[PDB]
Amino acid sequence: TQIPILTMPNDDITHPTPDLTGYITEGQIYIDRQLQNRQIYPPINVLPSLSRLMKSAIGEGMTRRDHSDVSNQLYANYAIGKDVQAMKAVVGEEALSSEDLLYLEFLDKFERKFVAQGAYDSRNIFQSLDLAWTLLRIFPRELLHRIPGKTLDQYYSR
Amino acid sequence: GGDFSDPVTSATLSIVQVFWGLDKKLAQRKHFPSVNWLISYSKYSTALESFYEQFDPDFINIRTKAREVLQREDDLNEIVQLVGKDALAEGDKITLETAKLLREDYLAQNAFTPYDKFCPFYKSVWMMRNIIHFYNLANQAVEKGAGMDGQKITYTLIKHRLGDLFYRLVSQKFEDPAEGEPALVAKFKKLHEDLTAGFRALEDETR
Amino acid sequence: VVPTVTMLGVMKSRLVGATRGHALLKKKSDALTVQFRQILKNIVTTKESMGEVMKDSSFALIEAKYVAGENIKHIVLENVQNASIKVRSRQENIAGVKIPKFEYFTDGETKNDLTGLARGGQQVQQCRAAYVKAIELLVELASLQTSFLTLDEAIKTTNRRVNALENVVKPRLENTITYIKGELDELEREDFFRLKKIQGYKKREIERQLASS
Repeated sequence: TQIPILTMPNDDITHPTPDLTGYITEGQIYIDRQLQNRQIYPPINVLPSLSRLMKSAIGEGMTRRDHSDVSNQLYANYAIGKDVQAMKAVVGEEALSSEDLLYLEFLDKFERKFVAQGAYDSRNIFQSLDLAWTLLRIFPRELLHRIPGKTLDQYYSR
Repeated sequence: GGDFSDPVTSATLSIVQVFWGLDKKLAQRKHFPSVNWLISYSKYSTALESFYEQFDPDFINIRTKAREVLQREDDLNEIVQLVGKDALAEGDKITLETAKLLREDYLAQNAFTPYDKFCPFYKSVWMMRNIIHFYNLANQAVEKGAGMDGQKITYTLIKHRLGDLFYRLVSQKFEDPAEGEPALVAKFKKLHEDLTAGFRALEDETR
Repeated sequence: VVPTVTMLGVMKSRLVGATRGHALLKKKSDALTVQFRQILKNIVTTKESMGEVMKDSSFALIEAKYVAGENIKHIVLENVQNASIKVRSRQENIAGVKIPKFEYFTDGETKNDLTGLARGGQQVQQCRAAYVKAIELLVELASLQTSFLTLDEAIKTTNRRVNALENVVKPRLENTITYIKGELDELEREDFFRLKKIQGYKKREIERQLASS
């Protein structure tokens, strides 16, 4: 299994080496400059990043059952939180509904408690998913639309 | 491809003195001369100062006035391309006026007609003096009209009460020079006097 | 603009920023349009108050006329006990729009009363009761007008950005890409190819001269 670290000059993907290696490989885990500026030690831009075959790792025998559900829910909720922050930058934040504030606080917690792992805080995937559920359980059980049934009942009760 | 960065064009413009650049957009709009007045230039305007002075002292100044009007029209078009036709100052509206006239009645030439095949110089001088006189009269009305509403906002009223002279201004280009030089110069002078009298009376009537 | 790698990067950044700003402005315009639709629905709903309270005021006026005949009118205008009309204004903010708020006598502060007519109680309960409905209608109308103006401005800006600015920038980016790659890259290969040809010619000439010896 290869995790080749490649430097993209000029902070763009149009450079011949990254654009060339994009086809050969099946993923991209970008390090974002702004996150480094925001002093989040792992600055991995999770929302831009993706694995073209992340579905194989998720499963029942390997890892845990709720892996895909929590991954998709985290993705969607992060996007929503970013959109809500952008809106609050221009709508004055007074007109935001309750769900908007929920997504804002979730975005803040995800940036300052989940992504910002310490340089030596080794985390097993089980406790990592436990942290993911800790962040997720803020929303009402009915609000997590992307989560399938029989999983919320299993884990949303904490 | 029309780009003026070609090695031939760059080398030519590095040494050529006068330069009649053309724009494809005007050719598309069937303008015909297609001379882009915003990019073209002529370094020889300095030398011909003596010729202009012995010809007509007015031309050297109305030329600058027309160039300023063209630059202002370009800036106004750039602004209105995003802001919108409303909220324009009536002075700016008067600037876009007679700028449209200069575009479509002075610089434009058919070049395939008995009237626009040839154009004597002083005929163009009278055309420029008439256009600049219209501009100056309109801005004089804008300056003082017995009230701000009666001074500048009256351009719409002018468009009707002065419509005949405006039409004659835009149609003065249609006369062929072959019809006799004194005839055309007399027609131009009569048009200028009629427009001057009419607009001066209107600015002196009810205001 | 002059074509260069730095210029290409700047143009790409400007296009990205323009797209982001256009999305933000579209979101703001959608929110303002939703608020304007809500205000219009509220105004339509409160329009019926201007009929109901008017009918009640008319009934009270008929009762007062049947009671005391012709009203005093003139000096005091009669017909009421409340409604010492004086209006106060406030400015609320919704989605960045300074929506005004209206209060007045019999519909807020600055209200006073004294004595009244025979049916003056009934007149106040019907004719002066329409004051609250009128104040609400006026506030709704002012909010609708302000929201309409703000939505028009935002929509004009968004449409200009979508049509003019982005479609101005993208051809510029394409022209800059073509000028660099289509010319400079092609020339570099041609220059090096001609150099390699010169080297090959020199080698061939040297070999031929050696063979001729």
